[PDB]
Amino acid sequence: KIFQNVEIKPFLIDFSNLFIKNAAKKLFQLEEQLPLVPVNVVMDFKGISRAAVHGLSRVLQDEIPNYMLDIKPGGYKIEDSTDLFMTEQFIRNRINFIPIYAKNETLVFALRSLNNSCEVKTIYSRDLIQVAGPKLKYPIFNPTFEIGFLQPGKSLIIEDIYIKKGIGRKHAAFNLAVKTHFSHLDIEQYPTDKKEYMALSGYKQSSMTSDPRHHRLGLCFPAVPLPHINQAVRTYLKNACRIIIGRIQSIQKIYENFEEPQPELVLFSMDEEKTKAIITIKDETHTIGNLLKTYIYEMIPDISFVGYQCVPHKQEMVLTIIHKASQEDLITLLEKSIQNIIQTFQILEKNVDELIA
Amino acid sequence: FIDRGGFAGTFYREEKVELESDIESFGKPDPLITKNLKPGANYEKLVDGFVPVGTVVKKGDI
Amino acid sequence: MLIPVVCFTCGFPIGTYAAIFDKARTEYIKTKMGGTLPQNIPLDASLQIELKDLITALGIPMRVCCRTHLITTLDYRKYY
Amino acid sequence: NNTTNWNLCKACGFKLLCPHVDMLIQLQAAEASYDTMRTKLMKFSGIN
Ligand SMILES: [Zn+2]
Ligand SMILES: [Zn+2]
Repeated sequence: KIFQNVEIKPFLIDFSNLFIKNAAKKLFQLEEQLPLVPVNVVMDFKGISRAAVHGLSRVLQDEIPNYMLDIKPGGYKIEDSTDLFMTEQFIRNRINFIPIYAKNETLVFALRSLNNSCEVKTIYSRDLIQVAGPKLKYPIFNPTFEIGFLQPGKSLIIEDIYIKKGIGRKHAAFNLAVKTHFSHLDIEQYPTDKKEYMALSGYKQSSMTSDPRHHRLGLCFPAVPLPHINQAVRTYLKNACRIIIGRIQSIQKIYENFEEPQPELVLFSMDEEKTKAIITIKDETHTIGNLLKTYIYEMIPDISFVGYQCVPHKQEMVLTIIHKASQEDLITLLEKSIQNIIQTFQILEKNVDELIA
Repeated sequence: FIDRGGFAGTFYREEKVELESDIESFGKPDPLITKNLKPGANYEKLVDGFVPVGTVVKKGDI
Repeated sequence: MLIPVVCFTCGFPIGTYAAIFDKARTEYIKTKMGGTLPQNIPLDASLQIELKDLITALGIPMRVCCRTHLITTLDYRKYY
Repeated sequence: NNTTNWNLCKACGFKLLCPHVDMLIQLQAAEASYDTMRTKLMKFSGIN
């Protein structure tokens, strides 16, 4: 039971405050909770390396597929948008970063704002009319966003607002989870309020020596429907697992083809019966490399060398493994480590399904 | 922070071209009459002598 | 030109509680303003305007970046 | 072989001389200035 003791708490508006109550009620006629609210999820992991937990966190942050709202080329109608201040760049930057919880990539919206008044009129996100796709039985974004504002006698017409899929690493608009907590529960901590310890991190063991295996990770999701929170968060967690497994399985297709000359795997036979394996994979991050290094190191305690160098200006991860075995034995150990990673994340899948009811 | 609009904005440049009275004119040239057209240019984006507002002009475009 | 939709640092959905945070704040200032011209508010030398509880009631967490960007962001509508 | 393709050698069969080279040689032997040579070799202009 690797993953236990998860707790989920939404972020809700306190209507006991008179100022917030009056402002919301006179702006949006809002008297109860919004359709989509942020959710903070705190998770406890036991008997698992911090490499795996941090990789799961990274994937949930900016390596999981996610949906945003984007404007197709030519959507911003210059013929009708007479406003001089709401430029295409500003408005599309506003639209891209609205957190959405979409069901399909078919929905297409439109924003048609006309200002017949003598005062600046604020364009909110409730003015996004769905023009294509099946009719929504539940909103996919909050209606309280401020898309823009129009000067008197101006207009803003935007068509072909569609749902675009991508990973958060390439563009920040696909980021999913925001970090709220990360700690190790199996390492003692100093009281850092004292002036003797305020210059230190707090943990009683140095990171150069410690190997924690009992962690607490808390992440916040920006947009989750109220009546299905446990259905959404669970899905997110499960999604992350598959992604990692998928990426790991890619490396599992490299080691299987070590007999044929493969560009992403290079094998040398060094002196003193030593063998060397270099795995160069493009567009990989520290997640996969760190997981590979940690699990190879666990599998081979007396390994000669292992490193996962991810280079920023080369956009690639190079894993170097030097070990005193033959090529076949090294490949067998690598496959065993990959299988260990796969089974660990399968157990994470099972625990996620078991915990969140 | 960059993608979200941190220190992000729009940068402007202007092109002010003048004419010689009754000698020159604004209009799209034609290959079979006009002389010494610029090598590797792109004259097809002109509309009545000026590129229309809203199109993306890159290097080599007239 | 407005309060950002998401926090520039982490990306928390600040914008969905932005507009309300604006308007409500005004009345709070009107409660604490006191015999003083509006444009002289940042020079009163006797004000104690705290917006901690307002942002807390909005549901926004106690993150430094999120509250910083919510409070400090200028609005183009209010200067033009 | 006026335009659009190479001149071919009847003696062997491979390419012999591009037409613009013939026109350039004629102009060079015909006291042609650079401008009068640049404009005349415009029907041989490359990719538009
Ligand atoms: Zn923030
Ligand atoms: Zn020949």
